Amino acid sequence: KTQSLLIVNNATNVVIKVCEFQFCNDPFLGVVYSSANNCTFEYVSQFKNLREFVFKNIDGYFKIYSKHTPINLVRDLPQGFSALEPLVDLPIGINITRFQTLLALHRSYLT
Amino acid sequence: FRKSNLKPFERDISTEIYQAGSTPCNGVEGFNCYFPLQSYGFQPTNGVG
Ligand SMILES: *[C@@H]1O[C@H](CO)[C@@H](O)[C@H](O)[C@H]1NC(C)=O
Ligand SMILES: *[C@@H]1O[C@H](CO)[C@@H](O)[C@H](O)[C@H]1NC(C)=O
Repeated sequence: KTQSLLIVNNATNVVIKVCEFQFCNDPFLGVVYSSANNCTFEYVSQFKNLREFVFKNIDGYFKIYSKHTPINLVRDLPQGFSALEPLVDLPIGINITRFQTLLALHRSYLT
Repeated sequence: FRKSNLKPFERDISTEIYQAGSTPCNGVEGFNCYFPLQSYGFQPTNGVG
């Protein structure tokens, strides 16, 4: 009943769509989601890891900042300083109050 | 008609019956419950305006 935003990686692409989707209750993708309606924007471009992101939404734009570093801890955040460079400035034009992340599961445990 | 005003550079494509009163209309068009997207009336013999 409202528009929504969607960002997917495949380890080869970024798929950004601002169509009017109908979502699941456990939306994931198996090791796997495409259904659109009235779609107004579409964008494509190209534990020892840490990747950090900042999302802002103001005056029609969606701002994303990013930085990634190699890390050698177990299950914490490090102590030092590291600044995040800007990534992209998507002109989506919507209202956002909630969000949810997507995972890669092996089987399709659709509940 | 709309509930609250718009942000700068925000668009709104909504097809839902807007309640102008207290009774809830769950997909019912009625009294104090109507359709927000009203059309225009452009005919060539209209005055400028
Ligand atoms: C990854 O998934 C997206 C959407 O599911 C698709 O558009 C893209 O081409 C995929 N990349 C592959 C299969 O390499
Ligand atoms: C999709 O949007 C167009 C205009 O934006 C509208 O004419 C159409 O009815 C919409 N589709 C629906 C509500 O299924």
